[PDB]
Amino acid sequence: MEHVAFGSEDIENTLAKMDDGQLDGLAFGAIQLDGDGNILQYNAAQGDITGRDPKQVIGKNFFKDVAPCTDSPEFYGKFKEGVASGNLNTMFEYTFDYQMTPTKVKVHMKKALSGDSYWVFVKRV
Ligand SMILES: *C(=O)/C=C\c1ccc(O)cc1
Repeated sequence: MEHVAFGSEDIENTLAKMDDGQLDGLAFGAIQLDGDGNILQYNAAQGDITGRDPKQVIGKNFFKDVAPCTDSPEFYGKFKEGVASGNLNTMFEYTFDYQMTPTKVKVHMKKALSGDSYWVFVKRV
Protein backbone atom coordinates (compact mmCIF):
# COMPACT_ATOMS: atom_id res chain seq x y z
CA MET A 1 0.00 0.00 0.00
CA GLU A 2 1.90 3.03 -1.32
CA HIS A 3 0.87 6.13 0.59
CA VAL A 4 -0.03 8.67 -2.06
CA ALA A 5 -3.19 10.72 -1.82
CA PHE A 6 -5.47 11.21 -4.79
CA GLY A 7 -5.01 14.69 -6.25
CA SER A 8 -1.66 15.22 -4.56
CA GLU A 9 0.01 18.33 -5.95
CA ASP A 10 3.29 16.53 -6.70
CA ILE A 11 1.89 13.12 -7.67
CA GLU A 12 3.81 13.07 -10.97
CA ASN A 13 7.11 13.28 -9.05
CA THR A 14 6.13 10.57 -6.59
CA LEU A 15 4.88 8.16 -9.26
CA ALA A 16 8.02 8.72 -11.30
CA LYS A 17 9.77 6.27 -8.97
CA MET A 18 7.18 3.49 -9.08
CA ASP A 19 7.55 0.41 -11.27
CA ASP A 20 4.51 -1.64 -12.31
CA GLY A 21 4.61 -3.63 -9.07
CA GLN A 22 4.65 -0.57 -6.83
CA LEU A 23 1.85 1.03 -8.83
CA ASP A 24 -0.34 -1.89 -7.76
CA GLY A 25 -0.11 -0.71 -4.15
CA LEU A 26 -1.93 2.62 -4.74
CA ALA A 27 -5.28 3.35 -3.07
CA PHE A 28 -6.70 4.44 -6.42
CA GLY A 29 -6.84 3.59 -10.12
CA ALA A 30 -3.84 4.61 -12.23
CA ILE A 31 -3.48 4.39 -15.99
CA GLN A 32 -0.49 5.67 -17.93
CA LEU A 33 -1.21 6.65 -21.54
CA ASP A 34 1.13 7.66 -24.33
CA GLY A 35 0.39 10.67 -26.54
CA ASP A 36 -1.91 8.63 -28.80
CA GLY A 37 -3.95 7.10 -26.01
CA ASN A 38 -2.22 3.74 -25.86
CA ILE A 39 -2.08 2.12 -22.43
CA LEU A 40 1.44 1.78 -21.05
CA GLN A 41 0.55 0.93 -17.45
CA TYR A 42 -2.70 -0.09 -15.74
CA ASN A 43 -2.75 -0.91 -12.01
CA ALA A 44 -4.70 -3.41 -9.91
CA ALA A 45 -7.06 -0.89 -8.29
CA GLN A 46 -8.10 0.18 -11.76
CA GLY A 47 -8.91 -3.41 -12.72
CA ASP A 48 -10.96 -3.71 -9.52
CA ILE A 49 -13.06 -0.77 -10.60
CA THR A 50 -13.38 -1.70 -14.28
CA GLY A 51 -13.17 -5.48 -14.22
CA ARG A 52 -10.40 -5.37 -16.83
CA ASP A 53 -7.39 -7.64 -16.47
CA PRO A 54 -4.45 -5.18 -16.36
CA LYS A 55 -2.05 -7.38 -18.35
CA GLN A 56 -4.63 -7.77 -21.10
CA VAL A 57 -5.15 -4.05 -21.71
CA ILE A 58 -1.53 -2.91 -21.88
CA GLY A 59 -0.87 -2.00 -25.49
CA LYS A 60 -4.50 -1.32 -26.38
CA ASN A 61 -5.90 2.08 -27.27
CA PHE A 62 -7.91 3.50 -24.36
CA PHE A 63 -10.23 5.69 -26.42
CA LYS A 64 -10.73 3.39 -29.40
CA ASP A 65 -10.63 -0.12 -27.96
CA VAL A 66 -11.04 -0.28 -24.19
CA ALA A 67 -13.13 2.68 -23.08
CA PRO A 68 -15.30 4.01 -25.93
CA CYS A 69 -17.49 5.68 -23.31
CA THR A 70 -14.61 8.17 -22.88
CA ASP A 71 -14.60 9.01 -26.59
CA SER A 72 -16.39 12.34 -26.23
CA PRO A 73 -15.32 15.98 -25.86
CA GLU A 74 -15.80 15.62 -22.07
CA PHE A 75 -12.89 13.16 -21.61
CA TYR A 76 -11.01 12.43 -24.85
CA GLY A 77 -11.36 16.08 -25.90
CA LYS A 78 -9.62 17.34 -22.77
CA PHE A 79 -6.96 14.67 -23.31
CA LYS A 80 -6.33 15.64 -26.92
CA GLU A 81 -6.08 19.33 -25.98
CA GLY A 82 -3.56 18.72 -23.19
CA VAL A 83 -1.44 16.49 -25.41
CA ALA A 84 -1.53 19.16 -28.12
CA SER A 85 -0.63 21.88 -25.61
CA GLY A 86 1.87 19.78 -23.68
CA ASN A 87 0.18 20.67 -20.41
CA LEU A 88 -2.65 18.86 -18.63
CA ASN A 89 -4.13 19.04 -15.12
CA THR A 90 -7.87 18.48 -14.75
CA MET A 91 -10.28 16.67 -12.47
CA PHE A 92 -13.92 15.83 -13.08
CA GLU A 93 -16.64 13.30 -12.38
CA TYR A 94 -17.55 10.73 -15.03
CA THR A 95 -19.66 7.59 -15.35
CA PHE A 96 -18.01 4.41 -16.66
CA ASP A 97 -20.63 2.23 -18.37
CA TYR A 98 -19.17 0.10 -21.15
CA GLN A 99 -19.71 -3.61 -20.61
CA MET A 100 -20.02 -2.88 -16.89
CA THR A 101 -22.47 -1.64 -14.29
CA PRO A 102 -22.53 2.16 -14.61
CA THR A 103 -19.96 3.36 -12.07
CA LYS A 104 -19.46 6.96 -11.07
CA VAL A 105 -15.87 8.04 -10.55
CA LYS A 106 -13.58 10.97 -9.98
CA VAL A 107 -11.02 11.32 -12.76
CA HIS A 108 -7.72 13.18 -12.52
CA MET A 109 -5.70 13.60 -15.69
CA LYS A 110 -2.18 14.98 -15.38
CA LYS A 111 0.90 15.09 -17.56
CA ALA A 112 3.72 12.81 -16.39
CA LEU A 113 7.12 14.20 -15.46
CA SER A 114 8.60 11.90 -18.09
CA GLY A 115 8.37 12.44 -21.85
CA ASP A 116 5.12 12.13 -23.76
CA SER A 117 3.27 10.24 -21.02
CA TYR A 118 -0.03 11.17 -19.36
CA TRP A 119 -1.66 9.90 -16.16
CA VAL A 120 -5.32 9.06 -15.58
CA PHE A 121 -6.23 8.55 -11.93
CA VAL A 122 -9.61 7.21 -10.90
CA LYS A 123 -11.43 6.67 -7.61
CA ARG A 124 -15.02 5.83 -6.71
CA VAL A 125 -17.39 8.56 -5.54
C1 LIG B 1 -15.91 4.15 -20.40
O1 LIG B 1 -15.76 3.29 -21.34
C2 LIG B 1 -15.08 4.24 -19.32
C3 LIG B 1 -14.05 3.41 -19.10
C4 LIG B 1 -13.89 1.98 -19.17
C5 LIG B 1 -12.66 1.31 -19.03
C6 LIG B 1 -12.53 -0.02 -19.14
C7 LIG B 1 -13.65 -0.85 -19.30
O2 LIG B 1 -13.54 -2.17 -19.39
C8 LIG B 1 -14.92 -0.18 -19.45
C9 LIG B 1 -14.99 1.16 -19.37
